[PDB]
Amino acid sequence: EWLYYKQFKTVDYSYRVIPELPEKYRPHQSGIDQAPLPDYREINKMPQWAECEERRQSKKTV
Amino acid sequence: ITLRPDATVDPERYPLGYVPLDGSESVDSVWSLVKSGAFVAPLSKIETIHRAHVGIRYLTQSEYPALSSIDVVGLQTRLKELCSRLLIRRDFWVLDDYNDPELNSSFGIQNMYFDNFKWSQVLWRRFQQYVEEYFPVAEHTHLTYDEYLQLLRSFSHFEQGAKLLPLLPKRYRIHPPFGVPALSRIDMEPLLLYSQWLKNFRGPLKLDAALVIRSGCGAAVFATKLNGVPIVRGVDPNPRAVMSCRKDAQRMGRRFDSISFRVGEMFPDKDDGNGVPNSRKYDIIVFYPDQGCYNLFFTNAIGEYAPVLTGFAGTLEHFFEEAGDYLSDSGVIVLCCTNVYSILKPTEPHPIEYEIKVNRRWVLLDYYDMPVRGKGTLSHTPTDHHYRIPMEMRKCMRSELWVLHKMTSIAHFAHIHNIPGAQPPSCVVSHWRN
Amino acid sequence: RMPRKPTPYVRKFLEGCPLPETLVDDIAGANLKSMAPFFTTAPRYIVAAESRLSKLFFHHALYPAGGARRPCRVLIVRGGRSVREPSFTINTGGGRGEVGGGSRGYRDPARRAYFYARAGLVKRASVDGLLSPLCGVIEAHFAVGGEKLCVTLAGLLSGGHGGLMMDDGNCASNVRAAKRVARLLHDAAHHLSSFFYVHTQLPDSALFVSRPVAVFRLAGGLEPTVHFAVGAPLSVLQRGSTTVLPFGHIQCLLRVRTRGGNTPWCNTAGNDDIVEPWKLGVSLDPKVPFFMRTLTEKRPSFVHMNHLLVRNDCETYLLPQRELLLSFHVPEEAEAMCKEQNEERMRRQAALGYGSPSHVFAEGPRTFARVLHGMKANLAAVEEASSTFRQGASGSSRVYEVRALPGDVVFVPRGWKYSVERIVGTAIIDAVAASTASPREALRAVFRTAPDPPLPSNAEIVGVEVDAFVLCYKPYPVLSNAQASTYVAANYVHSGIDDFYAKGGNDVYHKYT
Amino acid sequence: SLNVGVVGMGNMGVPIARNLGFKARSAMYLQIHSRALSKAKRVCDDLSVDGATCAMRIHDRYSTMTKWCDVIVLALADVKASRHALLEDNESLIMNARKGQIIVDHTTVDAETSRECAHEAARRGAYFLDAPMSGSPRACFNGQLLLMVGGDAETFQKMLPIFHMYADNVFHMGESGSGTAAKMISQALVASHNAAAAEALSMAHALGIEDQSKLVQVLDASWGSSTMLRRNAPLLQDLIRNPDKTPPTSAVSVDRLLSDLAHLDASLPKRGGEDEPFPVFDAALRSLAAASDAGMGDRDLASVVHYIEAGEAELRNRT
Amino acid sequence: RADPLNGGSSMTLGSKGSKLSPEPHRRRMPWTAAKEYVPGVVLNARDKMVLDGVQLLDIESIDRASQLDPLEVLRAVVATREYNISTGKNIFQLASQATYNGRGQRFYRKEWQEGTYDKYVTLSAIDFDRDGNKGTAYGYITFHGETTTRPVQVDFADVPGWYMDFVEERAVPFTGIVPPPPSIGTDVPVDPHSYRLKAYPYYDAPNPPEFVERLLKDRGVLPDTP
Amino acid sequence: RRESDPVRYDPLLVPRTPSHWSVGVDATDVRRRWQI
RNA sequence: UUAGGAAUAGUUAAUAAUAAUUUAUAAUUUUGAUUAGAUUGUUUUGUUAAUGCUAUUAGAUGGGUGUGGAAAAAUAAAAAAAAUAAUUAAUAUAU
Ligand SMILES: [Mg+2]
Repeated sequence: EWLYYKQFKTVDYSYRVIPELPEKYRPHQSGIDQAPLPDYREINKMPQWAECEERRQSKKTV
Repeated sequence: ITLRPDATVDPERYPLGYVPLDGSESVDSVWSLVKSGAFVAPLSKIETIHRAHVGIRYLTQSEYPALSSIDVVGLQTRLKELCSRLLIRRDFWVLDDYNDPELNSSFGIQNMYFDNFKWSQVLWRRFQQYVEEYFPVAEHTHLTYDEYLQLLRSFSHFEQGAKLLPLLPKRYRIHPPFGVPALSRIDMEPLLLYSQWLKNFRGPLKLDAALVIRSGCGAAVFATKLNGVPIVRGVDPNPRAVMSCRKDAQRMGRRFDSISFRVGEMFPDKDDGNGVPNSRKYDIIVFYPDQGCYNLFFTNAIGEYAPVLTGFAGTLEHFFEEAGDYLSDSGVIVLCCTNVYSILKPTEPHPIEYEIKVNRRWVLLDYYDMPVRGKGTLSHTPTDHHYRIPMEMRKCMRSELWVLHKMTSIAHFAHIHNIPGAQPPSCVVSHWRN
Repeated sequence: RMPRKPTPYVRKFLEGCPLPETLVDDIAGANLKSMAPFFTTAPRYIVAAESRLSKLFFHHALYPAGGARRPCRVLIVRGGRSVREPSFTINTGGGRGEVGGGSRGYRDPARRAYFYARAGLVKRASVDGLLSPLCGVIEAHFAVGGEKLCVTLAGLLSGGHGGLMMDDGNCASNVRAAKRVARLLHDAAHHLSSFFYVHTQLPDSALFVSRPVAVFRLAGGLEPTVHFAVGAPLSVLQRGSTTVLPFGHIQCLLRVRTRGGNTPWCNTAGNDDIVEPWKLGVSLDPKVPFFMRTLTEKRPSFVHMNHLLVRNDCETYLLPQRELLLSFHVPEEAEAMCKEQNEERMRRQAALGYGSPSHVFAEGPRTFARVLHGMKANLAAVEEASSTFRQGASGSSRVYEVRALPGDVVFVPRGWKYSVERIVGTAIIDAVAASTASPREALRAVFRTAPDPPLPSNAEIVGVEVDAFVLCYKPYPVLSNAQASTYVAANYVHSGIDDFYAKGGNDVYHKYT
Repeated sequence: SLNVGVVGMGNMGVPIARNLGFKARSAMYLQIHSRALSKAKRVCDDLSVDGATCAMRIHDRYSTMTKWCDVIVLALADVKASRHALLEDNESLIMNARKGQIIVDHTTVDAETSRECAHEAARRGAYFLDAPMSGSPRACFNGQLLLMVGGDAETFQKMLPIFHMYADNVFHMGESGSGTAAKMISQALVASHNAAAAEALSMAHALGIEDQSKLVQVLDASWGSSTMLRRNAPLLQDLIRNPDKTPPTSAVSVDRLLSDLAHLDASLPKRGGEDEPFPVFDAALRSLAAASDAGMGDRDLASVVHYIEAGEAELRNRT
Repeated sequence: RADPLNGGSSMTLGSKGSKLSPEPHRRRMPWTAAKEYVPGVVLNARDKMVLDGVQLLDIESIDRASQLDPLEVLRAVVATREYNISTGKNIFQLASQATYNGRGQRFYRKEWQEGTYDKYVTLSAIDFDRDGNKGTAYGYITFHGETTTRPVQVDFADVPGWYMDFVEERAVPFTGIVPPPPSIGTDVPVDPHSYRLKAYPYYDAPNPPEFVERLLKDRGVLPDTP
Repeated sequence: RRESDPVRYDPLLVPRTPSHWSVGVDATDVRRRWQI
């Protein structure tokens, strides 16, 4: 328990949690220009098990 | 040191011969550059090369831990190789954190020794002229950072004093100019055991004319005058250490008057037969030799027509041969060692016991030992890196003290060997004869 | 106030430089404030201090603040090995409670120093003293016909491969584990005495059962653990009805000797019958007179098998038992990722045409592009200095040679190749004689810390030594583009690490929904 | 934890295994080996019918004892059996030792045997401790024995809770070979103090002191006090005042002391240059040897008061 | 103060107690009022060793490529239910599966019925939020027969570990109001055969012999030996 | 103490120094120390 | 308190005025002000025949956080800090 509480920067070892603040805490100052755009055409494709079940449905319907 | 860029690692990407720092990369990234043979010098600030100097010396001891005697000799060889690559430029006043004349702030070890207002106004210029004597700006375009740190400590010894505690009573200070090895806390205790020995054995032995060999900073010479020895004379092969020691004897009051300092290799001249200087015979000859890690290990014999030993054993046999020509009858020699010759080199036999048992020129009159109480550097050559003694080596080291007299002077010291609680050899009991 | 003695002179105000706390935080790996771009493949050395390295700092050591996607570095931690005792519940007393769980790390070190005061025999410690019976009960399991020992070695290979990369098509695992040992015995048939290295699971002799439900414990009573290891340990299925292995994440690095057809010793050698080329002028004495180099054992002569231990399914924690030299061969994916990340950051942040100077640190106004080019050039110089280029089969990659000591922790990522060699001692080469000839004739003092090698178709198994303990962990997640674009280290200075390693990577919309 | 295996069952071998079965509350595993498998089965049954808190195994060969137990403790009868079991066997404990094993020998052996055992165990990688036991069999049953352990220091510190199960006084002599010498020095002092007490009471009867009960109370407060003087004096009073009375048979005999004292002259360096660099030791040895061949070997150590002058007989005639 | 331990007694600071008054010791912190609390570390942390080998899915991720097999979805729902139940039963997890949201039934903690402790809560109203495992519960507290006059908020109603026995006679529909259960002294007459008091004021439970043996072995009075 | 005018005590409130304990330092475990 | 002595001001009072849109011949200072320099004070120190000369080391601290009764809060060998941890003694610290 004391080894867990030692790794923070408390001055009096009083079982508090004081986190370290680095110089860059935001993504825009880390070189990332803007928010990442997800590929909406790639994530809306049908998965492989769904294609296999569609093939099984087309086999069993006829 | 002026670099030759054609023999460096990468003369195309770095045509200046070194890799500048800029204070951005990690310490282990610089440590990987130094281990491959690339020179490292700071680009902007002295803090970048000061942080690279402390961390590389700490990372090297983690890779090569001092586990036995053979691991300290390898670590001292590795640290001497790596710390020579950590350079600083010759014109250190063009760097940023050398001095700030408006904020009175500066980086470096000069803030441990000097004042903020005193350094940033007047002492940055006096240190600029202090380096020019030993390392001129023409011959040197770069300085090793260990030499830059030693120049800042030697400039402190030039500006103010250097107290020898607890050897000197708090007001007698010495000024070693440069290249003269001062004493640390570990280097003091072989002289602290000797000062207590000289306080009690002066008068029962009637010691008046003391001779000190290899004085260095003169700490062994000034310790004898405190115990009451009237005539002391020191011999030092360094000429600049002789001029500084005799100037400190004038500065240290009127109780250091009969102190003399001459330049000699080990002993005085003893060349003129017509002037007869042989009438000045000393009754106590003191020797406090230095024990470096490179000098304690490579002790071996060399020479065909003049076969001589090297290292610490060769320095002892120089002291054990020519001491009879300068000693009076009923006179003793005092040897101050620190037991590192037996710790760092345990396979070789004892060099002091090799003189007594085999050569049979000296008789062991007395022997004392005392364990080491403090920590610090041991026998530090000035322009090299600092290496403090580890804990497992510090607990087994002992400050020794060897008192020997002549084989011809057995009959005078015969009643000393007859007392209870003494160790007479088998040769001095045959000469007593009740 | 404080009582101060009055002086008629001026007062000295010292601003003396202390040991920098940022320096010991960067050395101990507990900084958590360094934003460092230009991810490289050079290994990082971390000296483990007292209570300064945990999972919180080791997670930032794996994934730095610059937005990394994969822990593509070998991490050497000096003195980071931990030893755990088995824990048990107390039936007696005032109630029921479990005690015994404790770590022997950072306080009981390996290789205690032997300093004493009295060709030449010195006293040293070459093996780890805590895990020495645990290595002994593994080495005695292979002690002895020869075919039973060969199928014992083939049956104990970790995952059927044992780290070796060999092409096997249309073959099951139990036949592949025999074919690898058959290939090693066919390769090592020509030499009189050679060796090879394998990964090996813990045998049945090293694990004993305890009645209380079912508790398996190690034979030596000590467990080699890493308290700063992040993630979950690797779960190995027992085959013999598939259940979990009780200590499957703890493996061994076995050195096996082949037959075909604590006292080091030092000697000082002499010779019978331009020095400093980096210095411009000539000196009366050399500034560095002697060199110190690491002595390694002899590799036998070399188609030829790969002989590289690659763990493609787990993260490796090497705990060495002897002084080893590990030659890491870098995979193509790590250097390709570092190259594309550095070039992406260079074309994003430095859009200036840079003026094309002579070298990078030339005279001129130090703009942002010049600072970035200088940092990239220093990173390339670090990569060129600490590595070498070898040949393959056609192939060429960076090889980093790492001196690993007993008590260290060598984190190896997945996909990294490495060859293992044993360090035999320490030599001293004077710089005067080495300027005229090779350093083999310039040897002055040689300490041999390993006096090992004795001298008493296919090949026969002679003996088995445990050179290192391999702690296998589950593969750490590789971040995507959107995960690395939104990864901020300041969100992980307190918590979120067990969620980072349990779930796949981090959340893309972490803490800004 | 660590597995414990005790080898050898005799008059002093069985209470060590009984105390190891008693004190180890299912924490350390117990294995039992002996010179015969029937004796090991008998002592395992004796441990099983009186209450066993831990599991115990029976073995007939040393190979399973080496491959199963990390700590091996031997308590054998003679030096030849220990030399056969430790070194001379094909399935030896030291010649087939595992790295990290701890082999303790409680047999009273020579110094060269302990030196060879420690050297071959250090070559195999194991740790050999020699700790000869001194005490009574009932004192071993009650848990009081004297052990002089020679070997490694950290191996001695690992073996302290195991040694404290059947012995109260366990001391570390230092390097191996010095633990087996302490018993030789102790029994040599026992023989010398016994001869000194016998001659002191002979001189007390010569001087005409009738009250010996107050004489021993004086001598115990003097500088010439010893435990053997307190031990033998009421028997020596009856043996001196009644010289025709035969001495009674005791547990410790003359041959039991001479079997240990016959190790010492083989363990000592060359004495023939001066022919006697140990006067009172051989002066007690000649009295013990004169008491042995006269028919009083199995009886008490106080029987040397009738052969005080016979120890002079090999001094006047051999010179 | 209003209620001190042993009156004013200050030979030690432990003689006052671990809290000086049942009221909050400062006016600005009303959360420091003395009340019965619940070990939320063991209770709110459910066993994550039932979700291994089970692919859970996020709420926002409704894209087609991230969808799973419906058998895998069903075993994920079973594993999530087993994860929510693995520590204990909530009030909102017991009242959802009851008629009329369990209004009128008696809920109780595990330690509320052992020893000489007797206390339950007759449920009156529950406001479920969108996360149906949480919310706000109300009820009449019954402690040793005596009952509150008004419904009080059930403290720690979100922490698991609750139990109830469903009785159809106690069920109150949403049209009517849940009546307060009667005080056994005041409202209904006192009958010893129906309800008998386990504890009363100035009463303390007798010493169990195993606790006496354990304390006398810990203090050293009885010869404890291995 | 009470069993089953001097004032008798309760044997549970006043325990009777249980006999399985051992005596470490007695009044006879002293020695004389002369100093001047 | 100043070896070479002159001006000072978020200013003084009144006020149905918290939070001053007003009134006044306003306030300090040659009986020494403000500013600048030196600056913790203090029958505790030293000396002497001395109501003389000469010394001082209790302390406090309008922007770090409106928290807390009170900012005194970035570091102090005890001031033992909510179950008798220990209360025989000496080192009580190095360790
Ligand atoms: Mg007005």
